[PDB]
Amino acid sequence: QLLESGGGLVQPGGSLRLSCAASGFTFRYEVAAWVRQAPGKGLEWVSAISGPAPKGYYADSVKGRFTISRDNSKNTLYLQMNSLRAEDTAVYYCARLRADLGLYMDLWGRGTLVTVSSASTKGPSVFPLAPSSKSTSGGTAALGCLVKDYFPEPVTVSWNSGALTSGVHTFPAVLQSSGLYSLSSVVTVPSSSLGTQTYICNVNHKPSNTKVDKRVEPK
Amino acid sequence: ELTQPPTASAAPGQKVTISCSGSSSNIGNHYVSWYQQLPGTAPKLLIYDTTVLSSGIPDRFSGSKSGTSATLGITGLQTGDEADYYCGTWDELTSNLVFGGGTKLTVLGQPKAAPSVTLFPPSSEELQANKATLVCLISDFYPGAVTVAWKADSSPVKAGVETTTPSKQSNNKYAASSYLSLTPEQWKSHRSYSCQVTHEGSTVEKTVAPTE
Repeated sequence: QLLESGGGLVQPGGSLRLSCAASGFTFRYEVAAWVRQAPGKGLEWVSAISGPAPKGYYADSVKGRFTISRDNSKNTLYLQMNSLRAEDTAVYYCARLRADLGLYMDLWGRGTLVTVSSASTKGPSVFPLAPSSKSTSGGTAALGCLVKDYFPEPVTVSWNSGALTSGVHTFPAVLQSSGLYSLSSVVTVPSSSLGTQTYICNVNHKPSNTKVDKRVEPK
Repeated sequence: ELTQPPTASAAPGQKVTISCSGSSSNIGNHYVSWYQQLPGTAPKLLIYDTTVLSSGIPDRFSGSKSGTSATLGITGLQTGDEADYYCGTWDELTSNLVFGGGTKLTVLGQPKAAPSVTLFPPSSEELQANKATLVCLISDFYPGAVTVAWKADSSPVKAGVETTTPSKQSNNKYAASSYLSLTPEQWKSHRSYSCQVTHEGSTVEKTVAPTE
């Protein structure tokens, strides 16, 4: 699998270098591509780069402003994004492009959100949503984490470092009238377990390079 | 320069087709590829070189090309097929890889589900930091149309109310969140606060008190 990093907040007219590491295969001997998807909107190709040398092709939207490259060592694909404006606000995926018969991308990365906006990065304030024996109990007790007043998107939440997945829903974020985001992540657990089991939510905010491990205890 | 219908609809076990319409400069000449994007996930290759199924894709999925129109075929429709579907090819007029606008595929006749509502009061930590957020979380409901109202001693409260768009879960049910931001004083001032979740005529109201 491919994995992208760099995604975060940049001001109008600002610059950002996105990274994409290949955990298995090499980047130097495969045609690599960047695709972006603006919130609400569909897929849009950005750039492509062939194996031999750093001679890249760019979409009409990004030509000049964007520069694709790869560090020939340690399978690293870069995308230098310069002179950014609001229209460039999107999730950016690195991927392998097959260009023998048809042009298509068969390997995709998870993606990383780039946000172009005149505002400041803010790390989240994480608060525990403690389980009770009333509103947080419907046959099985429910507990969570409140991830409040952060910018920009995204944040991701696992539980007990991914050891807890069944019962987990991480809800969508909402942009508050303050221009800051809130989201929650609950897990439903049998009421009997509460006492014994230890609950840590692993809140990840890559845009501010912040990770909060919050202990949710029975109140 | 690729065009799909924004939405497609059919019932479980039925055959649904998503047309991708173009010109001779793209579909007519070049090889088409389809992509499947499930909610929150990255796009996944469905079909490459017009007809060939990607790894793990069942034969239920088929790729066609009749003139300037590429047809994605889905037989024996299952709820797990609910996704956004994108056609991709090369357009000759331009010098770039193109995508269709995308087609949202809804599976009809899914069972109605009453929402599970959980209301958490402000945590100790937040009140120590001189803030109060009531967190109302709504899960496992269908269809995706819910409204969240807030009461303070059975009086409607509008200030501080922030509600998420209801979003599809991994199991095709919908999830929403609502937040009532308060000062620690406003929280402790009132006897109770209530999260009123309305779904398909019926209302689930959960209450929390500052005097637990």
